[PDB]
Amino acid sequence: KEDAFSKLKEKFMNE
Amino acid sequence: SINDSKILSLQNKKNTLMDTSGYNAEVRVEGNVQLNPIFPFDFKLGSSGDDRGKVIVTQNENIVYNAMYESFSISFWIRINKWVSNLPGYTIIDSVKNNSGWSIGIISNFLVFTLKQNENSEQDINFSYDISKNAAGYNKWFFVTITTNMMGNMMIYINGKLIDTIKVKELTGINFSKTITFQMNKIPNDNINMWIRDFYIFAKELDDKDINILFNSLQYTNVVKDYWGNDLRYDKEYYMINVNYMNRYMSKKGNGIVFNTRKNNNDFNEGYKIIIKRIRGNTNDTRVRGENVLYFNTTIDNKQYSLGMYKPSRNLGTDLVPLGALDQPMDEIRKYGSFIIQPCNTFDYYASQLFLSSNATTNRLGILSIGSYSFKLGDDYWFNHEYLIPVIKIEHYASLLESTSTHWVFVPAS
Repeated sequence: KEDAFSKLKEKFMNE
Repeated sequence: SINDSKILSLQNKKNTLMDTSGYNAEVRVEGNVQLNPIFPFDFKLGSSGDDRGKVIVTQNENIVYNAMYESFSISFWIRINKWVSNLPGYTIIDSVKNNSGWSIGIISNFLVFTLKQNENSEQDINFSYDISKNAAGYNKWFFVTITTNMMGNMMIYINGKLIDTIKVKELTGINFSKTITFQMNKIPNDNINMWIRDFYIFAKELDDKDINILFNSLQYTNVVKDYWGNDLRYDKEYYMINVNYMNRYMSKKGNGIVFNTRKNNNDFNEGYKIIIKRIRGNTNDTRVRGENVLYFNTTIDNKQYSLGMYKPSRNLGTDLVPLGALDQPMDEIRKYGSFIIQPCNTFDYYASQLFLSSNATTNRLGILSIGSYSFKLGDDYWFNHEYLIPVIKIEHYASLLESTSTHWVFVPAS
């Protein structure tokens, strides 16, 4: 679940 | 129980309208009366033609009044279409004989209950719907409950909520008519339909506690409802609208879904439509229920897209991900476009809340809200533009649980 949030931030948010 | 005081129970049973209270009132049906073969098993009346429809309910014997003191309560589910704010006068449920009894009617945005003692003595009470919140007409199912005490107050409830209370002063008693006529009759000073189901009469005054129990017991609250109060269905075109933005329709620019201001409130028929698709659920009968995992399809320019997350040209804020229209396969829909639905009904509207699903499971990662954000979509290049978009707040969203910006309704296209 915590990995799910970081995965979404990695994919759908700018760096 | 409150059913001990129930003296009439008009219900469609085996494709036949009849009294199920035990008192066996005669129920005669004439003209164009259509019975629904599925829940809520309603009956439909019209207002045009000589063959418009007429249900005569003759209460059998005096038995029915044998447990009555000075109190009675009437309750029923009802839907009217198209209930415009400038509607002419209509008597819809009449139970008056020799200028004595009671009568329910509709005029403008008012539903009026009139209680007649005689030629010279009558008191009425009403519910007037909010015109600003129902610009396209009050065309949704609502539960009426009317309670009357001759030595007390005359009260009216809508969807379990008390609307008005008037003290019975002018009236001393009421000699009731044994006949109740359901028929849409124009009052002496475009066509409308009326649906009714579960018309009950009780031989006592129901309190708020009993009215709310009755209200909820006659519903399947787990079944999500459309904007008019009908059962929400999979594989059917709806207009997806946010409660806070009723004058906005759904459009598209690039990957993003964007909300534009609608032309008028004649109807909701404008913009792109969605189709709800099932992934998980305990039942499989086409109806959408709470805790179902689902996704949304939308047809745009002869191509179907699915609603799913996408990376915006620049960040919109902490823990925010925009919801766009994407042409992608099922594996991607399960990962980034699946939602867990949850019914969310209030007095004003039948709505729902949608939570972001983790791999098409019942585990929640966020909630679907709406908001305006400045970024680039489609052929935008030089400047950022404010776009009203559907947006998912992930991880931290307890404050948005209570916000009406997460309440989504579905208006059937038909």
